[PDB]
Amino acid sequence: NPNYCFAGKTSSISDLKEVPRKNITLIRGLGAFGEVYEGQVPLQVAVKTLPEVCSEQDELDFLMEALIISKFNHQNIVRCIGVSLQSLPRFILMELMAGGDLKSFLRETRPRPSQPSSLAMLDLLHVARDIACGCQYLEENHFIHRDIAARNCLLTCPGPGRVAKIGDFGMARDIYRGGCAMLPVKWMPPEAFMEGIFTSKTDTWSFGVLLWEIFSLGYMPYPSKSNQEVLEFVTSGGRMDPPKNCPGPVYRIMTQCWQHQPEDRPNFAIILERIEYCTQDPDVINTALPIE
Ligand SMILES: C[C@@H](Oc1cc(-c2cnn(C3CCNCC3)c2)cnc1N)c1c(Cl)ccc(F)c1Cl
Repeated sequence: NPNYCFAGKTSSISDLKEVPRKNITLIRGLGAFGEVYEGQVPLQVAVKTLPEVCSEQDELDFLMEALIISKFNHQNIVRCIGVSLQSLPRFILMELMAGGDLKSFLRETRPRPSQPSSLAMLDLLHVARDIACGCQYLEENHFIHRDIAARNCLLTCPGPGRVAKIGDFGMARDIYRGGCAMLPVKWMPPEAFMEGIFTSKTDTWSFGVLLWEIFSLGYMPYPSKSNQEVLEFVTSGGRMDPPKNCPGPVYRIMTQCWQHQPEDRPNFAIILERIEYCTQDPDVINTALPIE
């Protein structure tokens, strides 16, 4: 059984909370490798499954995922309730995030003539703050996520009291121990996709892209550009334009996250400070989002 180290503390498969399989009931499904279900332990959970038809590396990958999420402890990182590894198919049990992933949420909850006031600027700033808080936790514990993106964040509920959390750590899992075409190039800084150099400032760049995703209400970054076109564009100093109706102060946080030199990019303490200032500024939060 592989070991995992986080914050200088080492854990093993023996440290995972094994929940008896008889206590777990699948309720309903919720494309990638494996399925996800809503389940009950009652305690409502999301259940990630490992296909019984998998390789040894798929097994090790699944195990490492369990170890990684079980060792985080922060309000903006999805909780792991436990695992069921002693029966097949193997399960990882997670906090049920009823709002689903952030990208889907943004696309489905866009303001529309039918839902004219579904979202406001403050909703978006709160999501940004939530994920930046999770990112700050990761930074201060020296963990590099490597794929901070809307598709990897989840919401606790659809409604106004929603909290956003980081939910998928597959890329970090892969690196901890795929192909070029699967690399999240549109979320990666130049030194990452060029030299394979990752630091805390890697996630700062990606967070800038997430911010663009949030304020675009769920558009794919770099509209109309392929991965290689983005690589060349960003390497040459190109950056995305502001999302439709994006307040200047918010776009300015994006452009600071996308500084070419990692040393010139803000850490997450500074990002949080700037997001908070935006939330205080009436001219920002009184700005109307586009209606489709
Ligand atoms: C592994 C899986 O986990 C969950 C998915 C979901 C989820 C996905 N979709 N939905 C919908 C269920 C029906 N109502 C709308 C949301 C809920 C909730 N909690 C989870 N822990 C997951 C998925 Cl599927 C996508 C992105 C993520 F970051 C994660 Cl971590």
